[PDB]
Amino acid sequence: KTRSSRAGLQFPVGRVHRLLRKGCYAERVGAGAPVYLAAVLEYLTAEILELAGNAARDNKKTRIIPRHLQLAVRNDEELNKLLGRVTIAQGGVLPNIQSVLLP
Amino acid sequence: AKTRSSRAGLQFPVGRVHRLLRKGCYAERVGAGAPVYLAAVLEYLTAEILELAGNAARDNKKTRIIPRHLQLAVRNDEELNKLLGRVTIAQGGVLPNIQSVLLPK
Amino acid sequence: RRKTRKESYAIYVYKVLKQVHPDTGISSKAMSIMNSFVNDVFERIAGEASRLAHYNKRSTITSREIQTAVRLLLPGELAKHAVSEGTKAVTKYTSA
Amino acid sequence: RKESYAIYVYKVLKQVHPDTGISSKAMSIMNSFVNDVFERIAGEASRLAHYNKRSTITSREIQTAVRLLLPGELAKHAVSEGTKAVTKYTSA
Amino acid sequence: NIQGITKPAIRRLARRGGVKRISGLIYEETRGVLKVFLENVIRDAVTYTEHAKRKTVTAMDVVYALKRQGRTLYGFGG
Amino acid sequence: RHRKVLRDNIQGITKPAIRRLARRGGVKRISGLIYEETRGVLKVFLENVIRDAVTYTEHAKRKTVTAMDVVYALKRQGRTLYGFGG
Amino acid sequence: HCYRPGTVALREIRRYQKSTELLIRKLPFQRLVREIAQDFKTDLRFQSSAVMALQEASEAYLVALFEDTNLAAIHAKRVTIMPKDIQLARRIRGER
Amino acid sequence: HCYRPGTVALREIRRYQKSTELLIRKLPFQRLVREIAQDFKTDLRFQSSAVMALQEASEAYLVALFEDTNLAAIHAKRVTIMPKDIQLARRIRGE
DNA sequence: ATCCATATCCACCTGGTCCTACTACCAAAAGTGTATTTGGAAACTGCTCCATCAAAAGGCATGTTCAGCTGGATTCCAGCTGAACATGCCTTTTGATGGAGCAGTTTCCAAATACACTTTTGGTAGTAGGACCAGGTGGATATGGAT
DNA sequence: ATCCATATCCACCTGGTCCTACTACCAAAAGTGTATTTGGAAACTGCTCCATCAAAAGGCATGTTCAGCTGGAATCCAGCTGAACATGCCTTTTGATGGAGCAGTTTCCAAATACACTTTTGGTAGTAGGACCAGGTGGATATGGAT
Ligand SMILES: [Cl-]
Ligand SMILES: [Cl-]
Ligand SMILES: [Cl-]
Ligand SMILES: [Cl-]
Ligand SMILES: [Mn+2]
Ligand SMILES: [Mn+2]
Ligand SMILES: [Mn+2]
Ligand SMILES: [Mn+2]
Ligand SMILES: [Mn+2]
Ligand SMILES: [Mn+2]
Ligand SMILES: [Mn+2]
Ligand SMILES: [Mn+2]
Ligand SMILES: [Mn+2]
Ligand SMILES: [Mn+2]
Ligand SMILES: [Mn+2]
Ligand SMILES: [Mn+2]
Ligand SMILES: [Mn+2]
Ligand SMILES: [Mn+2]
Ligand SMILES: [Mn+2]
Ligand SMILES: [Mn+2]
Ligand SMILES: [Mn+2]
Ligand SMILES: [Mn+2]
Ligand SMILES: [Mn+2]
Repeated sequence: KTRSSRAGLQFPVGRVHRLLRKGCYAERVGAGAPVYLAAVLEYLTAEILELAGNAARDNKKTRIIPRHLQLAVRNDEELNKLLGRVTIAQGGVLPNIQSVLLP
Repeated sequence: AKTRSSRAGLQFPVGRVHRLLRKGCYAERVGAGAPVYLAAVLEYLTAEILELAGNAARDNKKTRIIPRHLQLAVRNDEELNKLLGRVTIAQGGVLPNIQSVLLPK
Repeated sequence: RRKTRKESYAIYVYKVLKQVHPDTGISSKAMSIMNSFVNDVFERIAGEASRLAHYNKRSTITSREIQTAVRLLLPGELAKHAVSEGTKAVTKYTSA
Repeated sequence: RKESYAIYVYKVLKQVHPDTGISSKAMSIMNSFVNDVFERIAGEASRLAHYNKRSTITSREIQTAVRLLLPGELAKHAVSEGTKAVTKYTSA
Repeated sequence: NIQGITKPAIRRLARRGGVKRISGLIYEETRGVLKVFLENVIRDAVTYTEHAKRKTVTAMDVVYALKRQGRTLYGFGG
Repeated sequence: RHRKVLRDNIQGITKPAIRRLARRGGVKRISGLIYEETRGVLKVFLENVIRDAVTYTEHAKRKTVTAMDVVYALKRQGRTLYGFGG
Repeated sequence: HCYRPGTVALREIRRYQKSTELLIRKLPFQRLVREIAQDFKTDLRFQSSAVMALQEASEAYLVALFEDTNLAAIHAKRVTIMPKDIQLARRIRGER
Repeated sequence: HCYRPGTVALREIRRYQKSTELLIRKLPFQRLVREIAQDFKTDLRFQSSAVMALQEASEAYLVALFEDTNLAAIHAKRVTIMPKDIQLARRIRGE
């Protein structure tokens, strides 16, 4: 029996614990910290994968490519802020022509 | 016997830098050389800053360095301004600079 | 000759993918981007929690530090939803 | 008790401008500057050790970190002072 | 209390910035910008205050909040 | 093991390529000097990044610049990149 | 009279660029931060140096923003800053 | 001959803003990277994905910079980006 | 070129804010000496992938011509904003002072670490085999623009 | 409104590419149980400094009036840049090879840690003593601009 399923999570609690102590963030790491952090990570990936899946469906696709992630995060105010200093390789940009340049 | 600072010929503390590296969890271990190198770099940087700031203090006919002198020193040295480009010195003001657009005539 | 076992987050984000869109795939490059995103958010949260502990003269990263770190880093609703998921998973884990 | 870099900042100040004092707030800015650069170099070195699967922070990691952080002339002068200090330290 | 910033105060800040003429619609704009600034930094500050289980916002809380905003401040500790 | 001398390769960043990049940025009309300016800009951008990259390389006592060196360089520059590692 | 429009202005530019004092009155600012903070947690107190630090950071940020704003106005070949200049600045700085 | 000056440019905007492919030629970019890197340290080889990473980073940076530049031109009541625009954008960015 | 009205600056002075200095006290820090542990440098080498070569095809860069509309120069004036002033309201100041609460100290146990033994798992690997994405051709339909 | 010329687009396919899917091996996580260690929660509380209420004094905010000049609207045209087009080069693509140099494994030893015992130090708090500068004061002189 794993702690992930005990925490009701798909993301790995054990790996998050070890990786947590392998970076030296503090002398000690309580047992709730990796559960909480793995839960937050799983939630964020769920969110981005959801919006990106909508993106792939919008452009009648069957699998998510980096462009779909780009449209997903750039069209969500909050994800766009969280990844405001991030560059998604092969993501492209959003369609946006400043109005004064239009006919 | 002698402080490890004297072994490296330094005014900055070697033992303290070694302890703060020890407790910063920057790694499991730190070699004996790293704290004296870091102390040396720190002492050098403070020496440069205090030098330029001292110049700025004498220029305004002043005995003691106040924050404005530090701000003038940093903002007039390209290198230190770059190093402190995202740092705000309290009570430091700005460099006297009027854009050459709204000047006389 | 016993190549370095490189660990990813790929199989987990794949599980989460089929839970939310069971018919959509993900390209290898988009997966790599997902792993980069997870390791990134991990480093930012764990870094903030570390700074909190050091700021309060503490040597333990509790789930509390993770929580207020999440509140510091994530914007608006994301923070509140993430915090709620963190509290639920912790209570369930301490429930068994 | 509260630790500061103040007395060493003053030692270097008299070493470089013997007749120049320093106001208390300016000294506090100096201590914040030292703590800041300390955390930047130490963090850069920590990441450097992590990227190469190493457990120790040598003076070498500090050096590469300094080359990453300091701009140009500051980087070479500071590298110079540092390696000078470590060599003079190990000769005794 | 956002109206507290008396238009001469804005004008002085702008003079230190190096401006010569100021539009009549600059003052409320500056009010808004200062508002969102103080909202962000103060929010982070009192988050640090809450984590310490205190009721007084320290100078160090403001220093940490500013530091994570990318606006490091010398002159008050840290 | 003789290699040719690399010089003037900034002109390989053609005026067409700079036009394309401007179009993706939504630029409609481009003055004739932009191109050189662009290259100048591009040059410094690369220089900085590449410095840090090879620095990491030199610290690892390697001779090949890895994608991870570029990713660490970019992350330090405050331009985090997803899709090549990390 | 005695002076044409905009020379006392430059006189003030030099006056306040020479000096370091804070330019917003301290109590109205302190009231402002007390109000803004009252909406995150109630019954809060501030160290004097905390309010002072907030004022230093706020006035520094605003002065730099007025520098970039002035640059934006001059770029449109005007000498009077307008809210479009502040917004263009904050947009290029990434604050939008 | 048919379309008036400008509309083909809007077509190219919609086009390159719809896609993700890199827009600088691959081999000229690789040669530029090796020239620049050759001035920092001799005998430096590259993983191919390192040159690809540098290209992705470079083109993202330049595209964002062109967006800010366009904003600056429009702020000056023009539709043509000029060096003064790029310089104002990089200056306000703190570059 | 003349002159008036301020604004500016240099010299000297004086009270108090602010420094340094010097004493003592001392917990914590830093150094020393002794013993055990281990990270990672050296040496060897298996083998991934990087550099380089050739060859050939056409995608796309280059160089030119031509003209459309854009930027930048000029002119004008409506009204916006800066200058100056009188009034008088607040901010500042500083003073005393309850007392909230930050922070120092101590007790002590829930929780974290250490270690050893047992399963479970996640990569890496190869091989099979399908979905699906890219791109080529063709043939409606739209749409920018010339009429 | 008419209609030409060209771009856009939708519907399919089909070649090869790139993803999921099987079995299997398996060091290295990851779990588990035991025993041992301790970080910091709780509880108490002594001292700091934060909030508040008072009381003047004038610095500076507010509101107004009034005039200069700046922004923005309109008009004009040189010429800069976009669109199109012909030419051909040099990038892209495929494929192969030699070997640099990355990265895995073993040996070993220099350097790091662990721990106790000793010596030094920074730093905290009072308490003396002095210079440095902030803010006037005075009167010389430069400055902006209206004659
Ligand atoms: Cl070392
Ligand atoms: Cl915990
Ligand atoms: Cl406006
Ligand atoms: Cl220009
Ligand atoms: Mn239950
Ligand atoms: Mn060269
Ligand atoms: Mn006196
Ligand atoms: Mn070993
Ligand atoms: Mn026009
Ligand atoms: Mn008029
Ligand atoms: Mn109490
Ligand atoms: Mn498995
Ligand atoms: Mn498809
Ligand atoms: Mn297609
Ligand atoms: Mn097929
Ligand atoms: Mn304890
Ligand atoms: Mn004008
Ligand atoms: Mn013409
Ligand atoms: Mn070899
Ligand atoms: Mn001492
Ligand atoms: Mn004075
Ligand atoms: Mn006088
Ligand atoms: Mn005159």
